[PDB]
Amino acid sequence: TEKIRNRQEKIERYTSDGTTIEAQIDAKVIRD
Amino acid sequence: IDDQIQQLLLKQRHLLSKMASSMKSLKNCQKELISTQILQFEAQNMDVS
Amino acid sequence: QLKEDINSRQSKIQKYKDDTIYYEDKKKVYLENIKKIEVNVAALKEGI
Amino acid sequence: GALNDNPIPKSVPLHPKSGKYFHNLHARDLSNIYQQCYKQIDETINQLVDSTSPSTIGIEEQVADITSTYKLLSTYESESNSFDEHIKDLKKNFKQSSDACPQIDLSTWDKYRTGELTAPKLSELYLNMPTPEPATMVNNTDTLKILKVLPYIWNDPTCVIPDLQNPADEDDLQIEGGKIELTCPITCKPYEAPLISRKCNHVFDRDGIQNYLQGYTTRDCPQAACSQVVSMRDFVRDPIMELRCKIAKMKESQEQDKRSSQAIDVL
Ligand SMILES: [Zn+2]
Repeated sequence: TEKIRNRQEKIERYTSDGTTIEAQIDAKVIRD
Repeated sequence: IDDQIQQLLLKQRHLLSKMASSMKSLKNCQKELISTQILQFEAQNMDVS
Repeated sequence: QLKEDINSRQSKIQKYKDDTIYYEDKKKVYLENIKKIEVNVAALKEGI
Repeated sequence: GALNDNPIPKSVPLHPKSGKYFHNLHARDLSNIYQQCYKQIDETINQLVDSTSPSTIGIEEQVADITSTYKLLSTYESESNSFDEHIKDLKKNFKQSSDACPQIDLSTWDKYRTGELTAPKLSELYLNMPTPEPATMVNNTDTLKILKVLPYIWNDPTCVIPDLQNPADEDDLQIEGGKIELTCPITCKPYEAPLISRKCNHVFDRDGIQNYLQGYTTRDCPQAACSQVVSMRDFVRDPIMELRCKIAKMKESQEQDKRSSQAIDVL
């Protein structure tokens, strides 16, 4: 039970982190 | 200028053919690498089991 | 950075969801076992 | 049958440690490389229009060769896409079958090694995995539109090709016979950054089409006998018109340079 609790916590944390970094990268998208 | 340009376009088509061949190698060797990678995974699965 | 973020997110979420399913099934099995041993305890107390 | 005195089983179900390894098993995303290729080919198209002397013929073979090349490259991308899709489906099926197969312990070790227990083998299943096929060949770029129509456009730049707006259908685009105007129907000016309408295929200069639609959200198509109600968003860059006008202007520039030089020799 402690193991699954840790796994769910980390899943939510890293899902939020992945979404945030994805948005950051989309911002990061952007001679003669 | 015209003929030098036509030579440049011949270079375009030739180097494009080179790109197509190298892309064949690209995709095929990517498939090959993941093939041996999944083989490694199977061996490691058997190992940990 | 997008490549690294996607790889890290996928890997971690996979590890933790696999562990979630695995240890949840283990929890269910242990609950079944404790129910069986509770039945055994009840039978032994009845014998007492 | 020769049982496995080699305790390595012929096939085993997905061990969780390698279940994690299996999660990392995927075809690499090569779509970025293909986008780089497609951008390079578009620049090649633009520079091919820029350089090629409109008085000199012989670009049909260049365009046909790059057409075949880009179709081949799109085929490779599609092969990789279908390979990744097959990897995903194969992974799903292998996980389902392996989890349906008993996990590995000493008893199941002996059963799996002796063939008593059989589980999907990712090596075997990967061999049984469907071969990478062209899945959604990337032909919908403007790249294949020009690589297909440019021999004929070189033969006659002003020809109307009405099916240049749908690269999504991979059937060969039948070019209908026609001639696209070299002057904007609105401003009576040659196209500079021409915008084509996706509704009627009438192409107008960006300044001209903006002026015709100026002051109103949507207005009818400026071309004669066309009632298509269009707006700025309804018009998108027309590479074909830029190619035609560019070629025509370069031919006129060569003619004008020769004429202007002799025009000065007169004085
Ligand atoms: Zn239209």
